[PDB]
Amino acid sequence: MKDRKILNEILSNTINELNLNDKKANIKIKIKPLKWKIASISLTNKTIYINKNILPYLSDEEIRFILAHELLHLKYGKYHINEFEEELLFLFPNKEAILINLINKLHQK
Amino acid sequence: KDRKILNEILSNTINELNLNDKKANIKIKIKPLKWKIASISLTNKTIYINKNILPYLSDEEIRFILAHELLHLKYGKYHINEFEEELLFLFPNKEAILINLINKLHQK
Ligand SMILES: [Cl-]
Ligand SMILES: [Zn+2]
Ligand SMILES: [Zn+2]
Repeated sequence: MKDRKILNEILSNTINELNLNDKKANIKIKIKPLKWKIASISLTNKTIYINKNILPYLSDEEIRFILAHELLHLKYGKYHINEFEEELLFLFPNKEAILINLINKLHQK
Repeated sequence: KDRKILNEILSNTINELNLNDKKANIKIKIKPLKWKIASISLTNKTIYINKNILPYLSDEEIRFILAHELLHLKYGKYHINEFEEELLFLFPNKEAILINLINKLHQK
């Protein structure tokens, strides 16, 4: 139902808003069923995999947040440093009070 | 309870969503569904809920899952704008609900 064309548009808009440099900007997105993960990234395949099973629950704004969180790890590394938090709060201002709980709950065991 | 509480939550969500029109036709089945949470057969008015994750669902999580499925009876199989708005009105926190549920199920 949720086509790869809107998904690719959301990814491209989030990369642009985050001003990801040339190599960090070379990322694909693909729909694949996952194992209790909203999203994951294959750093070698240079692909963000969004879970096919939970994709019907996701609004465009929810996808944008999930992709921004993942994309910001490409830019800043594996930790939620101050610059990570600031950039995510700039893209999502009305999420100040829930931001850290959400990003912490997006990491696997 | 457990199966009784699910039936109570289904009946309360149908009423809340104003889908009282042929509530008796709305059925729910517990079946193992791999890594899916739920599905709905619109032609048979049957909701399928994953047996594997059902023990770990809170009343609020069940309510959200069932409301999502029941909204397909009202708007059709596509998540049109009205679907999204209604679900966001009932669950202003639906983004956190889903993220905390997936995290909980992964840990479990
Ligand atoms: Cl089925
Ligand atoms: Zn749906
Ligand atoms: Zn993170």
